[PDB]
Amino acid sequence: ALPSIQLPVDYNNLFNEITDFLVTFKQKGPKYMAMLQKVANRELNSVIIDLDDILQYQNEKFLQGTQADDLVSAIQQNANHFTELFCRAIDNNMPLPTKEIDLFPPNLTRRYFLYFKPLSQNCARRYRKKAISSKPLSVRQIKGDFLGQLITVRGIITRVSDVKPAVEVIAYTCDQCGYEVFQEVNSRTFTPLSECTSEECSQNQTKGQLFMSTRASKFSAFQECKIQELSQQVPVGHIPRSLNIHVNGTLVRSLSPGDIVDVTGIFLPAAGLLTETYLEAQFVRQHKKKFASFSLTSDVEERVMELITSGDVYNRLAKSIAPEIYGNLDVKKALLLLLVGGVDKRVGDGMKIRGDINVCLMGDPGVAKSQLLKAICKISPRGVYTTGKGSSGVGLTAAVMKDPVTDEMILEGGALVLADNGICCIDEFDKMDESDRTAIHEVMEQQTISISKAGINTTLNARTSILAAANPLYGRYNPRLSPLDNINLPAALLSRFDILFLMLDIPSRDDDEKLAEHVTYVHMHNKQPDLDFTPVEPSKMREYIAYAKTKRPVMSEAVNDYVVQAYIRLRQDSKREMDSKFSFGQATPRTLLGIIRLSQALAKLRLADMVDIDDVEEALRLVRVSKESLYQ
Amino acid sequence: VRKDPITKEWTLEGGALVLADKGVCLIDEFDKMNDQDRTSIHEAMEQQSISISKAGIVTTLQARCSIIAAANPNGGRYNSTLPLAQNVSLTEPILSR
Amino acid sequence: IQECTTNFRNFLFINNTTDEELYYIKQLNEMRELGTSNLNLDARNLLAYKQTEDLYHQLLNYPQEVISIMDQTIKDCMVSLIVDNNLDYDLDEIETKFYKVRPYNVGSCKGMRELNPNDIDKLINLKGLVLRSTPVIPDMKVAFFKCNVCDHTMAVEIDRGVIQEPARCERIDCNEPNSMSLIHNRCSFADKQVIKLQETPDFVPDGQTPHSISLCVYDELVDSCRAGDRIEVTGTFRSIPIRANSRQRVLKSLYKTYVDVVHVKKVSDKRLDVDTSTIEQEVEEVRQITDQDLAKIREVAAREDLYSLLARSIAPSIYELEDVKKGILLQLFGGTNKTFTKGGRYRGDINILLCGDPSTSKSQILQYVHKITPRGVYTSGKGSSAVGLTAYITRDVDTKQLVLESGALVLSDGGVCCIDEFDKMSDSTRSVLHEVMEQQTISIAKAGIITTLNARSSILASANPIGSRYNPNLPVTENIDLPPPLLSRFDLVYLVLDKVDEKNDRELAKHLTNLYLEDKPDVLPVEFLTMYISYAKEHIHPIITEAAKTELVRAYVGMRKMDEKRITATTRQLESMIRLAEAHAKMKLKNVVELEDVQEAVRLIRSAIKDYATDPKTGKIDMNLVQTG
Amino acid sequence: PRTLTAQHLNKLVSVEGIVTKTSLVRPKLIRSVHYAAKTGRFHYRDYTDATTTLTTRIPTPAIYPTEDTEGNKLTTEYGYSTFIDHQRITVQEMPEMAPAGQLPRSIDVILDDDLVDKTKPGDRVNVVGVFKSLGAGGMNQSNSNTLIGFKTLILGNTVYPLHARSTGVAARQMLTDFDIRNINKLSKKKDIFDILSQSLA
DNA sequence: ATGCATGCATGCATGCA
DNA sequence: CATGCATGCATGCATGCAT
Ligand SMILES: Nc1ncnc2c1ncn2[C@@H]1O[C@H](COP(=O)(O)OP(=O)(O)O)[C@@H](O)[C@H]1O
Ligand SMILES: Nc1ncnc2c1ncn2[C@@H]1O[C@H](COP(=O)(O)OP(=O)(O)O)[C@@H](O)[C@H]1O
Ligand SMILES: [Mg+2]
Ligand SMILES: [Mg+2]
Ligand SMILES: [Zn+2]
Ligand SMILES: [Zn+2]
Repeated sequence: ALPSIQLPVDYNNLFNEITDFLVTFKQKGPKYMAMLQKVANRELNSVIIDLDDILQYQNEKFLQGTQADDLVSAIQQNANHFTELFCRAIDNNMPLPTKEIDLFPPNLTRRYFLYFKPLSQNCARRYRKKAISSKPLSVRQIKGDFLGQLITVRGIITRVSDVKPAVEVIAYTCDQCGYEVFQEVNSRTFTPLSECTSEECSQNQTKGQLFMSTRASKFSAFQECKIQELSQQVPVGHIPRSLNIHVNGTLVRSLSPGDIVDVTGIFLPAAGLLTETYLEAQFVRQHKKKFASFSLTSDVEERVMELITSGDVYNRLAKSIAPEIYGNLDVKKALLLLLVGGVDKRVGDGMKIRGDINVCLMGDPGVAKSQLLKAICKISPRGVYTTGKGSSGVGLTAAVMKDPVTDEMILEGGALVLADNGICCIDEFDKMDESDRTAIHEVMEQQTISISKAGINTTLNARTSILAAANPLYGRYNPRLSPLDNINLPAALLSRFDILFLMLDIPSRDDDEKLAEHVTYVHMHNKQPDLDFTPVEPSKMREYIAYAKTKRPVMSEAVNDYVVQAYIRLRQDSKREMDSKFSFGQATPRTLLGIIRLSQALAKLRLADMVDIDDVEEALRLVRVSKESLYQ
Repeated sequence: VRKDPITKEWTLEGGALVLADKGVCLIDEFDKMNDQDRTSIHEAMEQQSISISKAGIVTTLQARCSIIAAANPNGGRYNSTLPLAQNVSLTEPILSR
Repeated sequence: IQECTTNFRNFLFINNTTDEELYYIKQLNEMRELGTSNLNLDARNLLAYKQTEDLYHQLLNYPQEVISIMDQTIKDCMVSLIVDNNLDYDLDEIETKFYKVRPYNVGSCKGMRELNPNDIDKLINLKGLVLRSTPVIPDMKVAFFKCNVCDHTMAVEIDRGVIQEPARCERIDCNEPNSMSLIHNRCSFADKQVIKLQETPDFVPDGQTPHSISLCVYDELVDSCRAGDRIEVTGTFRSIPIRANSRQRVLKSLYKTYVDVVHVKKVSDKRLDVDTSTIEQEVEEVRQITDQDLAKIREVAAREDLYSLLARSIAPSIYELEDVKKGILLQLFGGTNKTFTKGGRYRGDINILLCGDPSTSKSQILQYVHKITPRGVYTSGKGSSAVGLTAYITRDVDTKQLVLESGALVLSDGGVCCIDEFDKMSDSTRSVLHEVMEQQTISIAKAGIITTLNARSSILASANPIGSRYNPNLPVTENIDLPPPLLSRFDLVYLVLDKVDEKNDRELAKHLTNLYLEDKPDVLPVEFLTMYISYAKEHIHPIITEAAKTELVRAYVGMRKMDEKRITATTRQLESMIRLAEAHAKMKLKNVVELEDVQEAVRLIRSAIKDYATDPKTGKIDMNLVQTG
Repeated sequence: PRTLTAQHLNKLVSVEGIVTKTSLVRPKLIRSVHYAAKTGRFHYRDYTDATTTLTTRIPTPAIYPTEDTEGNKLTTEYGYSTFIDHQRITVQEMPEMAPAGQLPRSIDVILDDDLVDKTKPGDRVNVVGVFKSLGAGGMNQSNSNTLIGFKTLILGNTVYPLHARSTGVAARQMLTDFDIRNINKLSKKKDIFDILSQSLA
């Protein structure tokens, strides 16, 4: 019974190389000793191991000529066993708090969480060692052969739980004899201890009762998540699949629904021989950095300086949005101003005013409206794309649901809650039911939702910017009808937009040749024609817009006097046309607020603390050119 | 083809027209029927039989019964100025039997 | 323990009137004079005193022990005070009672969805609104056993939630094994209750939804919070393992969490006090005014621009709209409530409808009224249902049993319910209001429930005209999109018309633009206004005199002397006039309604629906006769 | 699936139908390894079940080892164990062949290892495998019932997707050297766009 | 001026947990 | 099996255009 087998591993030599690495490696003194010093001194609750460091250490030791072992390979194959080995070594080399403070299982004494960081690809190519832990895989490529290894999965998060306490080492106490018993837990359910097991109680005929002590137990933080496949990975004609993830320690709250991520972990198993699986998270990597995580590190300053000192930045950053689409310079400028936004305003009293810009594009067939909402949903770090048909109103706001992990009942949010602090690009705006658009009004104006159906009586938060696409009433434009009647949006909905462009397709033998040449060049060569313009890459553009969003310009009086005069001029000029029925509506204070917001955004893009008057001039020029196709 | 309240058992139950074979069917409020009732009565009065194709059961049943029906005219008052065919909702195919 | 009982003992616009006295000594004396047994303790008062600086932190980390230490210290101080002064009243009854301390104003929190496991068994504070409250649950503290062979009885005390069962009779004569039996009805019990709390968005990061908590209240704080109240609680953070089955004893690794309530605070500075007429048959319910605040109230009551100042102070960041502000102000006060014992019953609640062009600050006003009210829910028209406003039947997830819950219009009783998009709302979802706007009641007869429920609140509604914009080419009653019986209930109907005018255009443009010169910019502050309104609501009930009856009758017959081209006068305009006149009298703290209040009522009614600038024959607005003024 | 009777039990059969219900692929344990640090040695246990082999083998008492013979405690080595994939699918009679108005018949099929994911629901499939019987239809029990029988299923060893009209699977042919040569020869003619065009319908 | 056709809005049927 | 929410299908009503 229980025979024996021979393997090439050796859990003695590897532990020695572990200690050598952990107290002799340098990129200041030893690298990891300092991290342990911070842990002792109570400034760090997490220690992270970079496999690149281990690889470099063993490569250097090979250069020394002394024989060693392939530690990284051993970790990659069997990774759930090296966690405790590293914890043991870390518990035998810890220092004593240089600063001041104000048998038992070893885990009660530990206060730190060990995590492994996958092995990079560039280091692998540097030292010719093909890396298995840094190869992204789909949820459909993870099969039984991978159980027990350290791998990475690329996907999109769908559902996330709420952090909860999970007991790893229950503690008890005996009122009769005074001993302490410890029980380790590694399962979803457990049975507690009942009667004392000490020497004294054992000898005596009266055995005491034990009591759980909450304060002494080792409670950890537990969270669970679900990850799906990206549409670029699913095979032809199939449906995407899902996978589960566990998060324990100081990684909780590092995953939010809707985020495209690369997550590293250990693929571990859970009456039959069949078994459930899950990924124990060890390191997360976001594909698009959130704007509200920005810091002006030296590198990011060096990168933004080149853009600042390169002259034209407004045109450079507006020509770089969808560089395969010819023309539409003003449209791209207003869409670049969409990303930045104005400056929210609280008046200190119980009143607030939004600071985001809403934009609408109404035009004729085949003018590339959709392909610009698909590029704006990709530049933004938290973008969402939806089509008018495929929507329900509730599907945009919220509904009810129950959490499998815990027993709580939860409210699920729609696309407008996923896009919070982001752009919610709506295509086919005209074709969705008017009883479905009316839920967009409150989001557009108050940046909230109010649900008063059964079970739920509450409010949500949706700090979203809406980029809408629509078409005239009967397909193409009809010059005979009035501009207002040709479109099919009520006045109340129109007022809530700040920019409403009319992209009418009027043939002209001269300009169509340019479009034809651009498109056919885009097809013969897979890139855009111009050899003088070098568009800013999405990452460098996102980094600049993130730096710009930190400002909050104010206004002077020399600009206030201009703004008021322009508002009076526009609001007088508008009544004539509106009465004449050849118009677009009637100017309202929301027009003034939109002008102010556009000026603020143009000021921010310049990295300024004051709004110049050339910004209120650019804003007025944009709002004017918005309708300069109807006057062909 | 329904489910029995007590025995948890399926039951093939014909309507009143199949249950009144060799008898008489007395129908009240004959002018306020839905599509299903009109179709069933049409089949019964045409062929004196009722077909069914439901839940694996494909069969025909005998409905050799007489029909006595009561109804009210359009608008709640008979208008002698018009033919009877315009005072009632029933179409001609059912009113010719 | 000795250090604590000593430190707490010794611990127990600059001005010097009463700030130089022993604050807690007078409280201790009034408490022994009145028989009260609680001494609310402000934590920051502990942080102030030099000696009790560590104790603060200890209480923040070891609440359950420090609380008992404080309770024992307070009892000892009471005994020492009574004995030391040789006071006449007996010290025997005091020994037959118990005392407690209810600390509050503990270090602020950050949000219950950010607490980690290393915060268990610590003191915290939360703020939210109440949704449900279970009935009284008897919890056991003492068990009673009887001998079924000798009839001897025992009493056992509890320890951390377990009872010990005597294995043998304790009498010498009779010592039969396993002869004891528990007698349930002879035992002792305390009370318990569980309450759902929904946290307010004090802070919420990107993309998360609301979070509901469970709170436990014991002994004397039972049935003190209703459904809809906004409260701030201070209590302990706890964890518990949950049994996976009612038979099996295999515990679940994942632990539940809850909060033990030690203090609850209801009143808030930035809102009015709850109407006292709906809790007559029913913890600081209301704020208490000193004689110094009452002096300021009386002084303000005699100013020459009181009615203008009060209106202008509400929503100070809105421009003009003086008459809308006046109507909303009169809404808050309300009319006097009458109680009949031979007829029926009538109550004064003022419903207001706001119809006008887009971009006229209709949403901002409703948001202001929402934040300066004790109870009320701000629900738009799109996301509502007939049941979601009145009442539903549901099933809890920690019991699996049935229960009737409360809807939006019941959570707002004694307050104001705000409804946007009153026009983009269903015709059947809107009919449930018919009973709630004249009868102030909600009769339900559904499967297993047959009841009638009081829902005594007022309605503030905002609606757009058909076609969005208002065109004076149709009668007034056609621009609005409501049927007769629903539009008669509203006491005030406001028309908010836009009009292009360079003067007001410049003035409002300068107003709006003055807010962007700085990032953080005669108006009485909010707290004093709320205090004033609360006092007026609670204390003054004006009465109608014969001098006003003759004016009301004349004015109503006058409105009736004047088809379907406008809102024809019904019998509910007369009652609207009575209620508005009573509210106007209440604002000035008078106790008699006179002619000058009925006149204000009629003037405001006529000014609301732009009657001074309408043609009686065609019933259409003359845009030249409407001016902002 | 309609014509499969008790006459064919324990025989190699081929059945064609429509895939109606697939399952979620899961791993199955086939060898479990352990490490003992006190002795510094590795041990291993093996497991088996009814659906592993065709012949019948006396059941073994599957039990996961926790303690070594000497008493030394063991820890699992998840990375050195063995797991094999396992799926279960359901096949039904095609709508193109089932009689109209009658409820269809179904049969379960079990796949493992390299045949574990090759078809998707709603496809036309042909499975070659052994028709087997398992368990005891109350025979072992002293008194269980008199209205039950043995459970049956197919131990698949070949699966083929079939191409039909208005169906997900796409047709495909094997191209030989002759076919390629003929295609290349035919493509030289100048009227190719007309030859390939007049031959449509 | 009347009739027919098309589009929209109101209702019901399903499906659910 | 009743209650109440979200999807999807069906019908009847109103408006506009053409004869
Ligand atoms: N100005 C343009 N530059 C480049 N391509 C264009 C341009 N206008 C139209 N196209 C092409 O025509 C197609 C229009 O598709 P789409 O974006 O759906 O148009 P729309 O959404 O306006 O109906 C795109 O595939 C695009 O490549
Ligand atoms: N009289 C006014 N006083 C102050 N702000 C105003 C006024 N009129 C319009 N506004 C502006 O209008 C915006 C609010 O419009 P809103 O109330 O949402 O329109 P609606 O009333 O149609 O819902 C605010 O940003 C506010 O600054
Ligand atoms: Mg498009
Ligand atoms: Mg509004
Ligand atoms: Zn003991
Ligand atoms: Zn006894």
